[PDB]
Amino acid sequence: LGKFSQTCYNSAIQGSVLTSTCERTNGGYNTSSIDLNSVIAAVDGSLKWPSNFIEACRNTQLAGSSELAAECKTAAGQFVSTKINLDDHIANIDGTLKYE
Amino acid sequence: LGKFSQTCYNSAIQGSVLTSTCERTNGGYNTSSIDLNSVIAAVDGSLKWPSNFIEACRNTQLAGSSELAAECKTAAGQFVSTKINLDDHIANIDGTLKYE
Ligand code: NA
Ligand code: NA
Ligand code: NA
Ligand code: NA
Repeated sequence: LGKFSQTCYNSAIQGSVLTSTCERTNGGYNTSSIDLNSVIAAVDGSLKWPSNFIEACRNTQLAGSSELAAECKTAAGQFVSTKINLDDHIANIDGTLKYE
Repeated sequence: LGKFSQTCYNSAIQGSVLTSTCERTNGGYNTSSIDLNSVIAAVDGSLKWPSNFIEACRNTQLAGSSELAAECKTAAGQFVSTKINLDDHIANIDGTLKYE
């Protein structure tokens, strides 16, 4: 996976955004950016790649009126029960669900 | 923050997606969805809210050709040095930077 740096140049980071100028298949280049804020996490002082839950969890369900429940895989490899209250961060903003 | 469930109904979870029918300011309702995959993480079997790095880190820089370096806050409250190789997951796809 990855390996952008091998065929890109003029790379820069500002805040959470990576910008680089990269080779196209046909020759020539294109400059683009990617905002990494939501794809890199800071965990106890260490930068980590994301741990999106669907890649580690099964049997997602709504529990009650606001809880997301699932069975998720531990580092040891077993699935354990877990839940999280969606009311912590999901808001009704004038009729539309939004994260805050 | 959050609290959608207080003024929404007919909520459902399928996979990583929450769907609900929520009250608008003017009365009446709107049905919407939100894909939580990238806003909820699975960490060692436990669902957690995101830890986007910019909310915990300072002095982001490009180190060399492909590393993101920063100083990030530990649970204890001190900033420590950390880095992550963007080549792990950022690809040049025909001239455009993409996460994979
Ligand atoms: Na690829
Ligand atoms: Na499943
Ligand atoms: Na709000
Ligand atoms: Na800063």
